[PDB]
Order: sequence, then C-alpha cells, then structure tokens
Amino acid sequence: AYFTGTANNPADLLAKVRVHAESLGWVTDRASASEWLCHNADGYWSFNAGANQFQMAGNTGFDNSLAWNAQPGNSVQNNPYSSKGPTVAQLSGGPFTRYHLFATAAYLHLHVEIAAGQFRPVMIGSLNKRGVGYTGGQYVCGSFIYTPGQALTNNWSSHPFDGYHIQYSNSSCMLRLDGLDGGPSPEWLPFDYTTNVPRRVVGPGRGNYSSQYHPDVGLIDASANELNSSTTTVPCAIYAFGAQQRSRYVGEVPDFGICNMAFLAPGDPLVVGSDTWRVYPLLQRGTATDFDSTSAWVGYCFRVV
Amino acid sequence: AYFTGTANNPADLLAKVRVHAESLGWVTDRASASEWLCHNADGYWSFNAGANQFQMAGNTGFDNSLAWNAQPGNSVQNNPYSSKGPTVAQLSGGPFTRYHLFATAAYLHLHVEIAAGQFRPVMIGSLNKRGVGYTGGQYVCGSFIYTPGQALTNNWSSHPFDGYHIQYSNSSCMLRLDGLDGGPSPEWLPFDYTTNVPRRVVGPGRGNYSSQYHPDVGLIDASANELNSSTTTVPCAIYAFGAQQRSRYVGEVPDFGICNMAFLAPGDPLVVGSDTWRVYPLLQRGTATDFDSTSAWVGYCFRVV
Amino acid sequence: AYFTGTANNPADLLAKVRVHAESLGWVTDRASASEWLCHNADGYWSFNAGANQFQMAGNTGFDNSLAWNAQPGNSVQNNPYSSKGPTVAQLSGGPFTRYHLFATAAYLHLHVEIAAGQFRPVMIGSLNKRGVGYTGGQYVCGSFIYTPGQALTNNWSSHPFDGYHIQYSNSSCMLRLDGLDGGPSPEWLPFDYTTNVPRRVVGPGRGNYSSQYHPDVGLIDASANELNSSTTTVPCAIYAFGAQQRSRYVGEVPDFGICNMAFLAPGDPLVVGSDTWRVYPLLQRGTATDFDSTSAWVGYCFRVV
Amino acid sequence: ATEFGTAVNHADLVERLVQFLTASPDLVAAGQAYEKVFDNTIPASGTAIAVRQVTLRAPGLGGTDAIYMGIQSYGDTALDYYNLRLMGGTAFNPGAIPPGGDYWTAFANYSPRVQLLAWNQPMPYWFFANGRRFWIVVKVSTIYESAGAGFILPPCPPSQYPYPLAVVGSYRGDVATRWSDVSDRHRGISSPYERSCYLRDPAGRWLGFTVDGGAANESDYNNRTLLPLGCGRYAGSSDTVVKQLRDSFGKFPLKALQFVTRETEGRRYLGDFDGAFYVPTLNSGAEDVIVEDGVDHVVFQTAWRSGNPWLYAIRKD
Amino acid sequence: ATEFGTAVNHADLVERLVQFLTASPDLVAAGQAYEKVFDNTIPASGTAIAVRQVTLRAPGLGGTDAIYMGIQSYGDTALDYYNLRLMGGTAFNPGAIPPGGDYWTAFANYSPRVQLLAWNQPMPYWFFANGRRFWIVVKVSTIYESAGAGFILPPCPPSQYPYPLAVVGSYRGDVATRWSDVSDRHRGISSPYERSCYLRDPAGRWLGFTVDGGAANESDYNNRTLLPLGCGRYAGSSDTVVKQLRDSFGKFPLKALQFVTRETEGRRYLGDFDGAFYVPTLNSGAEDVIVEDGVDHVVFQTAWRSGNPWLYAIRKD
Amino acid sequence: ATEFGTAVNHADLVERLVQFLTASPDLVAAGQAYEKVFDNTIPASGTAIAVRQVTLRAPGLGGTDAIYMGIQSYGDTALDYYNLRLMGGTAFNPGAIPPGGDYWTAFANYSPRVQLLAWNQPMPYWFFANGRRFWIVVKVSTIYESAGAGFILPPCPPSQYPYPLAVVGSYRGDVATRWSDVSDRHRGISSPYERSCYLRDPAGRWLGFTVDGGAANESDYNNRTLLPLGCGRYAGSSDTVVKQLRDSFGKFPLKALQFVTRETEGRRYLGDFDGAFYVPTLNSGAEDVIVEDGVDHVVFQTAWRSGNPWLYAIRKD
Repeated sequence: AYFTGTANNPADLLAKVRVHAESLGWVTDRASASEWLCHNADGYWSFNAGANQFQMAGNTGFDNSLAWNAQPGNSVQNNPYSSKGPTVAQLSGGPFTRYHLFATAAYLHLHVEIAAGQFRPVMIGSLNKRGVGYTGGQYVCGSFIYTPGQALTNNWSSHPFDGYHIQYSNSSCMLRLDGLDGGPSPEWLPFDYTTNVPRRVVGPGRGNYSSQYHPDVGLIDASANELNSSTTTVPCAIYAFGAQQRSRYVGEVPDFGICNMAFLAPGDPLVVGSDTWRVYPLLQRGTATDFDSTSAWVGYCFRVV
Repeated sequence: AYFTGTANNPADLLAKVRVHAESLGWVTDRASASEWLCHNADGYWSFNAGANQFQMAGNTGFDNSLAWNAQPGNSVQNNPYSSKGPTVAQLSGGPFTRYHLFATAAYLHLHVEIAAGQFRPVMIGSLNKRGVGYTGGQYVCGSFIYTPGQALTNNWSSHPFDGYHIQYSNSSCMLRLDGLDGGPSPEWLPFDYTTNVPRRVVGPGRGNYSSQYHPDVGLIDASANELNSSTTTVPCAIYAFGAQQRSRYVGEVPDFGICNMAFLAPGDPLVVGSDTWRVYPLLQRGTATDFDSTSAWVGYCFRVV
Repeated sequence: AYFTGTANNPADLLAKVRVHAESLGWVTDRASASEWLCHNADGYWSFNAGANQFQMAGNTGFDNSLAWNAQPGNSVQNNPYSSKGPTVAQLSGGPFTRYHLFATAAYLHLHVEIAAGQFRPVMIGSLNKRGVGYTGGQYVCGSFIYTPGQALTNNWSSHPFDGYHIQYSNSSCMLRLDGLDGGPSPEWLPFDYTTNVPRRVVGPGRGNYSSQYHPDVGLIDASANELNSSTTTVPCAIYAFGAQQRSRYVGEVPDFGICNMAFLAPGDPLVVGSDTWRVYPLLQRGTATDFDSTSAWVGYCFRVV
Repeated sequence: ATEFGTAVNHADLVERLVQFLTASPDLVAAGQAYEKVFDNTIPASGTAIAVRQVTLRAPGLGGTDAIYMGIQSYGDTALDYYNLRLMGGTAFNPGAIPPGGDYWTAFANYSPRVQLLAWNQPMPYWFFANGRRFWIVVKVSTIYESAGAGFILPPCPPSQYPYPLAVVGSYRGDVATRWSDVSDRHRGISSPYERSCYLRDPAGRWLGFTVDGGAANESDYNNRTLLPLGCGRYAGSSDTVVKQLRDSFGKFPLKALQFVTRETEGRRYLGDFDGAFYVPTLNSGAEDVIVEDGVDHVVFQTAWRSGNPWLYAIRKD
Repeated sequence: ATEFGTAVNHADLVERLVQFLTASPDLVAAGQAYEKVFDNTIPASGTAIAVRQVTLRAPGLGGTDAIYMGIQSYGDTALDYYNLRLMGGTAFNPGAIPPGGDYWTAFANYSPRVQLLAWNQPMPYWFFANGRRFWIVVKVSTIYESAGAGFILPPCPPSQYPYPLAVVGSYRGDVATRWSDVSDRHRGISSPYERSCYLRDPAGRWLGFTVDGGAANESDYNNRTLLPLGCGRYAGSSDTVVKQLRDSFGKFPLKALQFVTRETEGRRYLGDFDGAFYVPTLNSGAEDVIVEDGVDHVVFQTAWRSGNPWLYAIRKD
Repeated sequence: ATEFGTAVNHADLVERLVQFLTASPDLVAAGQAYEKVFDNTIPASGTAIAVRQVTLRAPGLGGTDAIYMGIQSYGDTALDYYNLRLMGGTAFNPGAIPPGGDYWTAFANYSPRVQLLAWNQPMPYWFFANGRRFWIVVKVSTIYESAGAGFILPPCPPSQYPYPLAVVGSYRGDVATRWSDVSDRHRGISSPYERSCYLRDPAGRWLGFTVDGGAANESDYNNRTLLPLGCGRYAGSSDTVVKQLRDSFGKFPLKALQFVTRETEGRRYLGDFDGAFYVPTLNSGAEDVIVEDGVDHVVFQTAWRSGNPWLYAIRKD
C-alpha cells in the first residue's frame, strides 16, 4: 500500500517498483533490467529507464518483436502532435534521497525525493469512471524541468495534468479517450492548450499558476482555512475539448488531491474523517509568489491505506 | 353641413352659428345676444362673447340663476389647476374676412379667417367612443395667441389639443373624463404636460413642433408623399395620464385629421375615396421651419358632407 | 448564322468550322487537316491546331512556300514586343462538352464549353468602321489561362480585348491599325498597357476587374437594373495610344456586348427590341468578388440572327 | 390560414409549414396556394445537419401578382443551432447560379437574408398565412422567436407600385447565432434593429428600417424608421406615453405599425403591417387572445425583454 | 418536502407555501415543521395591494438549532408588481420595533432583504424545503424567478460555527422593481450580482458574494465570490471551459456551487450549496428532470439569459 | 428649336427665352409650346434689381406628359450680379404658398435650385429647346455658362417610370455667387460638382450626381455619378484615356453622357443626356461646329478650365 525506500540510481527504483508490483499481482508481459512492458485489467503501459530520466508510453496491444516505443496503438504515432514524442519524466543522476510509492491493483503513484528539497512525481493509472460510459481513461504522467539555475517552473515547462505549457517536442502527461468525435478507437490525447488542435484535454496540474486554465483553481488557493487552520481535498477534475469546441467533463483522479501548503510542513498529515492523508510538495518548498524558481506552495495529497 | 359667411364682429358670428344650430335641432337651454347655455344628447356647453374673444366652458347641469361660469359641475372649479380658469379663444376686433362652419348633431367646428392669412379654430363636440366604455368624452377647444409682433407660436402659447405649453392661468382646450382614479364623476381634464398633476390629458394639437409629445407626430410630418404627391388622413388620438403614471388611449377626434401643407394651397381639396376633404391652415401660411412667427405648414382636414 | 455541335478533339472543331465557312462562301487560300490560311474581302488570317491549343495570326499577303507563322506582314515580326509571339488560345485535351458558332461574311465568333462550367472564346473579324477612315481594323482574339488549380484570372493572365495583363511572351488578342504615326503600313498592335511602348491598343476585355483600364467599365457593372431587372447592351469601344500619348477612339466590336450576369443563368435570353440576344459566361460561373478562381459574373452577349 | 401545433424538430416544422401552405383548406378552396419552384440540398453535411433549400411562388389574392420567396435550413451540431433563413425576390433562374457558391445570388434584385432561431426538439409553433404575407412564431421555453414576410398596404393605387415586398426576422441572417443569445440585437418584428427588417422601395432599391440607431449600421437607415415605437425622435425625454401605454377598462387598444422614411431628398409614407399591432404588457402577456369586433388577436413578446415597448399582437383571423 | 403546482395569485401562493411548510407529510411526520412566531399587516394600503408580513422559526434537522426567517408581500397596482421580499435573522422581539417604521429592524444582526418578482395571476410554482433550507422557483411565462435561504455545509464541525446562514434572491430588495425588468442585474442563485446573495460570517458580519464585479457595489465584496462561475479571475480569456461545458454521452454532470473568500487578511473556504448545481444548456433546458443514483434533479435558468453559464439544477429529493 | 443671338441684358435675355419657347415656328407648328402657369414679381427691390418669377408647363412630344419648370431672376447691384435661378417640379398651387416666404416651396416634391450667372450688359447667347428638355448657354467674354433641364432617356418603357426629370446648372442655387468666381466648383453640365446636377428617382426622391467626391457634400451621392468623366473610380492612375482623348483623322468622336448609381442596396442604369456629349480640346475649342450624319453639334467649355475633361458638345439639330 505505502512503501518507502532509497535508490542511488533510477535502475534501483525501477527494480524495486517492479518487485512491489509483482508481489501485488501486477502482470508484466515482458521485463528486463531497464525496459518494461506491463498491463492490468485496465490498460497496457511501457517504461524505459535512461541514464537520468524515464520514458513512458501507453499501449493497446503487445508484440515482443517491437521496440519499447513501437507497440500496437502506441501514443507516439497516434497523437495530434507533429513531433510524435512519448511521455518523459526528467530525473537526476542521483543518489536519490528517498522514494515513496503508493501501489494498488488499478494505479501506481511514485514521489521521489532526488535531493534535499527536490521532488519528482510519476503517476500511472485509470481515472475513476464514476459511472460514466467511456472507453479508455488510462493516464500516464511524468515530470519535466525546463532548465536548472533559471526559472524552474518557467512557462515552457510541463507538469502532470498541466493546463498550460509551451513545447513542441515532448509532453509531461497524457490521457486515453477512445472514439472521440468518430475517430479510430486508439487516441492518446495530450494535456495541451495552445496548439488549437480540434481534440485535446486539460487538467489542474500546475495548481494555482497565473495562467492555469481550470475552474477549480480557486479551490486550491482556498484549500486552507485561516479561521480553524483546516484543509480539505479538492477532486482533480479533468476536461476534454472536442471538434466543435464543446467540452465534456471526463472524471477525477483516484485517491488524489491538490492543496495549499502555506501552513503545513512536508509530510505533515491531517486526518479528515476515517481516511488519512499524506501531503508532499510537488517540486520544492518556496514562498507564495515564487512561480519561477520553485513550485510555490502546491501540495499533492494521497489517501494512505 | 358646410356653411360659409362673413362677420364684422364676434357677435355676428355668434348669432349666425346659433341660428344654424337651432335650424338643425340643437337645444339651447338659454340664449341671449352674447351668452349661451346649450346642450345636446351628449353634453352641456356654455359660451360668452367678449369684446375681442370667446369664453367657453363645459357643464353637467343647468341653473338659470347662476352666472355663465357658475353652472353645476363647471370646469372652472373642478379642474386640477390652482388658477381655476375657463377655456379661452382669443380673437381680434374684426372685421373678420370669413368664417367656415361644420355643423352636426354631435359636434360643431368653426374656422374663422379674421384677416388675410389669420385663422382661428373653435372646436366643440364629443370624441368617438369606438366602443370604449367611458363616461364623458366632451371636448371644447379654443385658440390662444401669446403676443402679436413677436414669436406667435412661442413656447408659452397653447393650441387646441396641444401637448406642450407653459401657462398658469388659462387653457386652450379641455376634455371630460368621468370617475378617473376613483374621483368624483365631474372631472374636466385639461391638456397640460408640465404641471406634473396626477391626472391629465395630451393630444397632437401643436402638430409637429420640436417638443410636441405624441407618438403619431411623425405621421403628420410624413402625411405627404413625394413620389405620388398623395396625402392621407391621420387619426387624432388623445392620451390620458392617471395617478400611477399609467396611460390609457381614450379615442380619436371625429371627422378630423392633421396633415402637412407643404405642397397644398389653402382650401385645396384632395378626394381620398368616396369622402371629400377640406384642408385649411391652422394660423397662417409660412415656411417649414417657422415655428416662431407662424404655424409652419400644419393643416387641419375636415370631412365635408 | 447560329450553329451548335460537339467535338472530342480540337481537330473536330476545326473541321466543322471550316465546313461552315466554306458553305458560307468564305475563301480558304490553303487548307489542311490542322493548318489554315484563309481570307475574305477584309483581311487574311492563319490558324494552326496544336494538341491542346490554337495558334492564330493575322496576315497581309499569301505565300504557299512559307510556314504558318511566316506569311508576308505576319504579326510575329511586325509587333512592338521583343518576344515576337503570335496569338494563342489555350484549350484542353477534351472531350469538349459543346461549341456554339456565329458565322457571317465579315467575322467568325466561337464559344466552346470544353467541360462543365469551362468555356473558351475565340473571336475573329473586323471592327465596324462606323464611317471612320482607317486601314486595317482586323482583330483576332484568343483565350489564355495562367495555371489550373490556382487563381485562374490572376494578374498575369490575358483575355480577349484585355486592358491589363502581365506577360512578356504571348498575347491573347491583337488588332490591325495601319500607318500609325507614319510607320510602315503593316502594324499589328497588341492589347498591352504596362510595356510603355509608344503605340498600343486597349479594350474592355477583362470586364470589371479592379485594375481594368476603360471608361465604360462602370456600364458593365451597371448593365443590370434592379428596379425592373432589365439588361442593356454596352458597345465594346476600343482605344489606341500613339507616340505622343494622345489617344484615338477607333471603333466598336460588331454584334458584341458585355453585361453583368448576376440575375441571369447561362444561355438565358432577353430580347431587347426586334433583335435577340444570347448571353454566355466568359470562363465559368462564380460569385461577384471571385476574380481569382473564376471570371466573376461577366457575360458576353451576341446578337442572334 | 392559421395553425397551432408542436413540431417534433426543425425539419418536421418546415415540412408542416409547407404542408400548411399547400393543403390548408382555406388556401386550396380559394385557390391561394403557393408554388414550389425549387427544392434542393446542395451541400455535403459534415459536422452539421442536412441543409434544405426551398423557393416558392405566391400569386396573391387577385391571382395577378408575382411573389417569390426562399427558405433555408442551416444547422451546426458542435455549436448546436438549427437556424432557419429567409429571403425574398422577384425572379429566379437556376441557370444563373455560378459554379459552387449558392443559389440565393440568382435572385434578381436579391435581398439579404433574415432568420429565426430553433433547434432539434419538440417546439410549439404558430403559423399564420395569407396569399400576400406569411408569419411564423415559435415558443422556445419562455422566449418567442418570430419572423415573416409579404406585402404591406400602401395608401396609393397598386398600378404604379405593384411590388411592396417587406421581409422581417428576429436577427440578421449574415452571421450564425445561437438561440440562447441574450444580446439586445435579438428582438422581434415590431422593433427591428441591426438589419432585422427590409422593405423594397418603388425605385427597386431595398431599404432597411430600425427603431433605434446604431453605429455598426449604415448611416442611411438612421433617417427611416417605424414611428410608433420610434417616438424618441421628437420627444425630449426617455419616458413617453408609448412605454406607459396600458389597457382601458379591460379593452386592449391595438395600434397599427407604420413604415416611414424622412430623407433629405423628400418624405414618403409607405404603409402599415397587415395583421401586426403594438400592445401593452401589464396584467397581460404572450399566449393571450383578445377579441375585437369578432376578430381574434394573439399576443407575443421579443426574446431580449418582455417590457411594454417590446410586445406585439398578431391577427389570427 | 417538494410541491409542484399553480397558485391563483401571489397571496394564494404564499398561503400554499406556509401550508406546505406546516403540513407537508414529511415535515410533520419527522417533526421538522417551522413555527410562525409573527404574522401581521401593519400598513394602510392605498393604491397598493395588502401587505403581509410573516416571521417563522425553523429548528433544523437535529432539533437543537435556532433559525429565524422573515417573508413579506409588497405590491403596487399602478406600477403593477406584487413582489415578495425575504430576509433572515437570529433573534426577534416585537417590542424592539420603534414607533412606525418597520419590524425588520427588530431582528438582531438584521440582514438586508432579497426578493422574488411575481404578480396577481395564475402562476406555476415549485417549492422545495428541508429543515435547514428552503428554495422557491416560479415560472413566469418563459422566465424563471428563483430564491431561497438556509444553512450551507461548511467542512468544519458545527460546534464553533453553528450559524452558517445564507440568503439568495434574484435581485436586491432595497428597491422596487417590475418583473418585466430585462437588465443584466435580474439573475439567479447560481450567479449573484449587485447584492443578490449574502452569507453570515462566523464573526457575525454579513458578507455579500458576486460572481462579477461592479462599480456601484462596495469594494469589499470584489474579493469574495462563487468560484465555479467566477473562473474569469484566473483565466486569461473570455471563453473558458465552463461556458463550453456540455453533457457527456447523455450523462449530465452536476457541479457543486462553492463559496470562497480571498481577502488580504487571509483565506477561508466556507462551503457548498445544498441541492444546487451548475448544468449546461445545449440539447436541454428548464423543466427537464435528470436522475443520478436514483435522485432526481430539476433544471432552471435565469431571467436575463438562458446561456450556458446561467443555468442551474436544483435537487428535488 | 435653336436660337443664336445677343441679349441687351438679363431681363431682355429672359424675355427672348420666353418668346422663343412660345413663338418658335417649329414649336407652334408642331404644337409643342410651353404654357406659362405663373408669372409674378413679389419682392420690393431695394439695392437690388427687379425679381421676375415664372412657372411654365411643358406637355412633351406626345402631348400626354406633364412637365413643370420654374425660372427666376435675382440680382444685386452692390455685389453686381444678375443671377438666373432654375428649378423643376410636378405640381403647382399658388394657394399653397405660406404668408411671405417664397413660392418655390409650393411645388410638390420640390427640388433645390440651380442657376446660371450673368449681368446687365449685351451678352451673346445660345438657346436650344425641345418639348422634353431645354438647354441654355451664354458666352461671357472667354467664359461659357451653361445650364438646362428636361427628361433623360431611360432604357425602360415609360409606362412605369413616366417622370425622369433632371436639372443641371453650373453651380448650386442655395448661395449667391458672382460670375467672376474662379473656384473649381463653378463648372458645367458634363461634370457636376457640389450639387450641380439632380435627377428624380422613380421612387420620387431626388438624387444628386457628382463626377468627383467632396467632404462638404453629403455621403450618399458619393456612390452615384456620371461614369464617362468618372473613370477614376476603377483606374489606378491619375492620367487615363479619357483626359488624353483626341480626334481621329479629323473626325471628332461624340461620347454619350451616362447617369449611373452604385448603391449598397442595388445597381441601376438610369439613362443618357439627350443632345450632350463629351469631346476633346486639342486643335479645337468652343464655338466650333461639327457635322455628323447631317446633324450639327456645337462645342462649349466650363468656366473653371477648358482642359480635355471639361469640354462638351451640344446637339443643335
């Protein structure tokens, strides 16, 4: 359910998380020291460990003779971008301070403190359908850093579930939505807003950035109560834009929330009801208005069980 | 029906019009060389001939022992003005060039050319109910001139059916409307607009003056057609304002219309259909924009039978 | 007078029109399956049928030993252009939908619907002198298309009687005017406006283009009457520019007019007087402002007898 | 001549309109039915509903007139509208249509288009028609869309002005709009604004009428208006008798709607709306029926607001 | 707890409201009925309709709360309105009323009034009520007036904030307005504007919420709003996802309405509307009923416009 | 139908004009003479010359038309002008004249006035007249004043447009001007500018034509013009063929002058000037006579300049 560990290199994190998944019944179609093709009852995913980063992609079928980025219905070729790039999570060379892993039969969440105050999330799973009838729903998110030393959360940066970024090559997260607007079932919609593509998706990923496009943003800003110092969980609703520019609410992120960390220290819990919450910062602790050099006070909350 | 004559003095006009009325069955309750109290099936009227003007008043009952302006339900005391004055038609000393008289069982219309180009109307009757259920409807109108030599149609002037005038002493026309807003039946509403009195009435009297208050004004301006030189009759609708400032359309002037005399000479007829029309200027012939020294080109049209 | 037919190839059109001309007394100095040297009492013409286009030239004398483009006084060498090219009418490979031919002793007019909505004119004759004493007057006009798929009536295109075109190699029509400004009698003036040559000619050919140089252009735009839906014929006056830049009106196109086809369908007749008119579009039916992809609503009118 | 009903959708609504125009017992018995001279579906619908185009001919009451009208259905699913466009003309020729484009340019002295706003759903509807003019009203929840066209009644003999054609719609047909539009431009017949009512001049030139001025509109139409609701030209106050009009002892006064033009060249009265009048709001509203001299009149209000100056009655006969 | 009907007039409508509040089988059986602590008619009606004043007490679901509400009927025949005013409070004392004046000043920590606009005529009506909050909706032709008041659901224990009273109405109650008002200020619960929704702070000071700014409104409320429809604060474009929201494969998503305040002193989340949500317009409209998890929801739209951002659903239970 | 002479003064010139119109052998023999319906001298001349007012009726060639024209003489000695004003109309009524003022307002659908500029002295003069139109030219030293009025020749049957009346003068008649005026506005028939040529529309509204634009002029007339000299609309250069036109081997080409209107509502061709054409300047000038097909044409030039685009020929028959 909740595991903690350490890793000097990304390969160690990779080995440990596969060990955990296998111990929990996760089905790995093909495994190696650096490359994974795995699946569950919900979807198929493929991962590869680089020297200092992780490459992730979704999948719809399996072929052992195809490369890690060439599986049937892979997101590389079936996406609106002209660049045709897969999901990237840019890590460091290590050693990593620690890693915190949430494992379930339907989703896998990871938060790695690579260095003092430096954190990277890696998210995989399927959105809670909540009774809505749609095929797909599998989401894969990584973390990207623009340039060290300069504004780290600059406009060109992309983040999990992000609603605003400028980049023509790579995406930080992606969501499956099948048969949208009469197209072929395999459709891997990225989180983009400026490409003006007919079909796309959007989320609260950046939190409370000045130009974040989501109507629940104010809730995150207001997630903290000054009168009683109480904090609440805000569902992470995702939105989809179709051909006629007519949006459709698609769902919420399972067991996940976003909040303001103004009055909380990293890891400080606040039990709301019978369920317990673990809160950690996205990238690093800074001030309220430091949207350039850090991730301000946005905090990711996971339900610990 | 249509009579023409001459008179050196107002008394002669008075004698002739009583002779005509009596010949037509009009009932004169009391007659003299200068004072009249008469009535018909519709209402009661009282007239008095001064040296150079006519004094008119409405009535609801008769008393031979009361003065000309003291009959039961007389308009002098039963009107919203503080001044309490009766209807006045300011004429000249004569000799009068001519007079044109329209006589019927329900109304009496007079147009007197006192001098070359100088005309005075005098109107009495009852509005055509047109099926509307209301008590009263008797209207009496005279003509007032502000000052000779200066702007004759100045703002302070008042005219038959006028919709805009400034004066605290006398009125140029008046209309009966009984039981308005729960008041006593005897109510003699004047044509005033600036007194802000709770109950009042308004008409197209001034024609197409800059500050005339009536929505049909544009019709009079447009009463002439340039393409075919055709002229039409515009009903003279009257409006009433009550306590809650909520207006009520009350009716139209029988056998009467207003038009533009731009392309017509005085007395020039234009037969529209089987009925024949006689058109005459209100006060005098001038130009289009002479609203100060004359009555511009407003023309009164009567159906001749 | 008025003939209609079909042709799968230009050679068929050629054979049929020679048959018609011979049946009408036209004198053909030399005939072949593809090349013609013919003449009448007015002038001499030479035609050649290519694979997908017609080559036309004027002539002043005959020599059977000279090529089609080498006759005495041919326009190729006796024109102000440095390129020295003959008249060209660019057709298609067929099959041609239909062809409509007007034949007379003095002129020959042809309008070929090569495909649905695609029309090509070919005009030969002599201008009506109208009593003006000048030698020559023979005009030969063809049709040129710039490039299929792009703006078909682009600026570089040239049309019969055109007043504005950009091209250094070929011309779409040409007019004889002998002895202009003391030069040798053989002079074949082209319809050009931008070459700044001392001697040239201009016509209403393009109709109502934005940069058409002719003072009667507005008539074509106004050729239609909205009030009564009436259409009139506008004479096609031609203008000549001499050495001192002093223009001279030269004449009008016989039995020919230009009009606006906004409220008419192709072939719709409107009999103005005892003479009957046949109207057809120049190139294709489009909208009012489509001067790039089609010939807008310019319609050529011929007097049918 | 009158039909009250509920159409399952816009296509069925147009079908019912044409069936009414051709098979109403009054129309057929008196021989006043219209002729469909054209009916087509040219475009290849993509993310849009099928487009119907119809052109009909009316002969008038006397059988000696020539009236040409055109109707269109145009819709888009992504923006979710199923607009109905209307236009009028004097002549028609399918051969005059240029390649591609549209057919409404083939009309001689073509007029710009007006429209009514609907969608694909059951909608209550009210049709009125006579050999010279047709009126359409649709109840969209609490809103009422209304349009129509036909001949006005000039005060002059028909011999010299045989063709007094007027067209009126709730909004201009040169742009696509969604019927949930709340802007002040979405309004009714009794008060055109921004190209919502056109009338053909005897000279053959179409003139637009607007009850209120507008910078976006061309300057020429500022001088010509519908006087009844345009009393503001001569009055020196915002509040006038017309906005405070109210019934009289239960009697609702019907006031005729009037065309007028006041140009520098000269003046001219053009005529009245046949079967349309102004009526007040207080104590009343739409769907009301009032009987005058044995003739009934229905009430309707404009989409923007239902205030006093935006409420008109239509004769039902 | 729910009643759908048609009241012959405003007085009968108020009578039916009180009869519902005191004799609904659910209310009486569960012992949740309200108590009328005051009922009077103080003024001497002139050219106006009789004025009813009522003050009722609600105990809440648990029977340990104290809720005080006041209702009024105020009408004028000349201007032809029969407005219904509403207010909330914590305490009441008839002896505190000064000579003359009015009784609504006697309320301790009195709040300004809101209202709903009606007139004397048959009107279809929809009442919802629960021991903590009441909602009123009225269908005036194609317009829908709506108002209500009760406790919101804060995320904190009631022990320290026992009194989260909110009041909402279509327009401010400090002025008399005629229901034919077409101004943009006449709007609904989901989008208050110009003093159309008040909420009591735990400090005991009433704060007003508005989804859009206004110069005439006081500066303090510009900072506190209803975020769902107030997405414009953070977005850098007029068109956003919220105005383009639409159903998903026939499933209509219900979005909760949220109070939020963003002051310089500090931030605080206050709670949600109990039984009110936002919903889209396309392919739908008012009077529609949608079933989610066996619980039904009715649809309604605001008087000004029925566009996407002005359309809210109310839980009917 | 034609007279060339020298009038001793303006009054004698007008006398000779009327004597020509009533006693020309062609006019009387063919029964085409005009009728003087009015002749008067209303004003009391102060430091001014006597004012003559005349109104005449023309029946047309066929004897079934009704043409009404008015002429006036107006002069001032101090400023030293003896202007002659002209106007046209359809009806006349001496009783319609208001007290004082003037009689030209009595005309039904009255048109504004034009004029010609002269003085009291021997002046050479050229009159042309036909049952439908009259033309006046006067040689003032090296300047040529010219004016006239009558029916144009539309391309449509007279049955529907019986009244194509046009009036043209050298300068606008709304102001008093001295014939020594050198401004560019003082010009001729072939090129009206600033209200120098009016034409009556079939709708009954007078429209002004100008060959060049002007800010002081109203916007509406900018769209309607005389195309022949108005080639600048479509050409993209100042110098065009029309200004460089010249004779052809001694043959002078006569080009008809054309009315055209290009409005947003629609287009319409109106007709041609009957007996007026454009001609070049080089090697020629005024007083020249050119014979075409046995019909003679006289030449004239405008007061401002005698350049190529300001030189017109009139048919003398």
